[PDB]
Amino acid sequence: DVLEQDAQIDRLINGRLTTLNAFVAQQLVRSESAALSAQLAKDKVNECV
Amino acid sequence: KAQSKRSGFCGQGTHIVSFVVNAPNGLYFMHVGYYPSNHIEVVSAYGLCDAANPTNCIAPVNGYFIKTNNTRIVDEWSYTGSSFYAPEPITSLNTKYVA
Amino acid sequence: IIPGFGGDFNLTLLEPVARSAIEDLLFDKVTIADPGYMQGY
Amino acid sequence: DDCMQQICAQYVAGYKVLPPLMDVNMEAAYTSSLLGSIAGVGWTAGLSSFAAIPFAQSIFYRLNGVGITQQVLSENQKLIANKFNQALGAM
Amino acid sequence: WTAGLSSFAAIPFAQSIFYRLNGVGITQQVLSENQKLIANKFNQALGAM
Amino acid sequence: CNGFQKCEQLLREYGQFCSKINQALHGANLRQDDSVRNLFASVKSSQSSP
Amino acid sequence: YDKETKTHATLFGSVACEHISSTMSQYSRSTRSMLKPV
Amino acid sequence: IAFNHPIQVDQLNSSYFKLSIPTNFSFGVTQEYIQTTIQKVTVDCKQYV
Repeated sequence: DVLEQDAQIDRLINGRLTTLNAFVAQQLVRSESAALSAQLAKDKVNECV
Repeated sequence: KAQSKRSGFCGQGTHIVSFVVNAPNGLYFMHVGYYPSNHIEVVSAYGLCDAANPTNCIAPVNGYFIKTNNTRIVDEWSYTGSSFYAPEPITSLNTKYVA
Repeated sequence: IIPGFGGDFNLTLLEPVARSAIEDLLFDKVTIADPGYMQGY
Repeated sequence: DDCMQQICAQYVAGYKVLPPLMDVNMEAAYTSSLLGSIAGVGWTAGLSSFAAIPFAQSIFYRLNGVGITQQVLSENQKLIANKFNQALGAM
Repeated sequence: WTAGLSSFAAIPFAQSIFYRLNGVGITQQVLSENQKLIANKFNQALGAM
Repeated sequence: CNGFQKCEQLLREYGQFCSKINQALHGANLRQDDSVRNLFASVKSSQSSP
Repeated sequence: YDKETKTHATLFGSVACEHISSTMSQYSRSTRSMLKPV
Repeated sequence: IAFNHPIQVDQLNSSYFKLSIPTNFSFGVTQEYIQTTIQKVTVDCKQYV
């Protein structure tokens, strides 16, 4: 039935979308930490190697 | 506040001087560096051994290009040197050189 | 700060009279999206 | 194809892993060039000149000057390379 | 001049530039004298930016 | 969606969020590439010996 | 607040120096309108 | 495909060593930004909502 299918599909849609948002936020955090680590590695190369 | 001899700090070439101005939400830096831009390969040697207590260090920079034991700085071909570069170490291998 | 700050070295960092030439150049070049200061009302 | 011959990237979730932007050969070229420049770059010359000296000489000069060890001690006593090689192998 | 904070030399800018070149630059003081086109190259860099 | 046209329609209701997600990931990946390029440009910068 | 003195000064908005007036009839704040010029 | 190649200097087995030496100054370069602070914003709740 379309009336009940819309509600079910809507709740699935909202759930998947919010997990996807969480994934994006986590990726941004990890990316910034990795950029800082890259700066540190650049320093280590320049004055240890 | 100083040039110094760093590595990964003031980037892009041998740091000479640096300036700062204000910019939206932070500071804008302008580092001035030194760049070689033409490189020629010259044979050089380590030190000299004349007779007694005569060992000579290469200089603050290696220099010691071939011709007249003449020592050289980082830029250009060798120029006449008068102890203004070479102090006096102990000997090393390949005598008549500190090689 | 002297107008002749550098003998043969030329500096555009001198203030024009206070917001040196480079400083105001990069304040103009950037898209200042908030002129609403002091007059936003 | 490797998902044909049986990876969730292609199979279900749209997710794709992007390539690294550098193949392994280019990265290896970078690190190999750095290894080649090790001995010479650390020789007293700032960064504007390169002195192509053997690796052993570079090791001796770092130990002789930066470490306060007299030159006679370095001379009397090569085969110090044995200890260096032991450390490298242990790694 | 010397990184030590406690003093002020108050030398002109050209002198400071030549001292910087003499030590970290490793260019002979005589080489700094050789061709003070150095000012021209400095000015070219500043104008380029 | 599993590719069903019905979920596609119900999602076209929401279609701006997918744009935001894709744009955020694309930007992060661009920043990663610039970081790698910068680091390696600061690695070699030299003369070397064979 | 100026806690040590305990006096209070009512700074207005970055550009609120012509229309606003002390205890103005026009401006009805969400608060009981009891309030708290260079 | 293209790869930037570093200058190659040969290594001499004899007591002499080969030395690559610069002949030019070429001063100046563009430089990075540090972004020390961010905009200060206050939100009036009970008015926003």
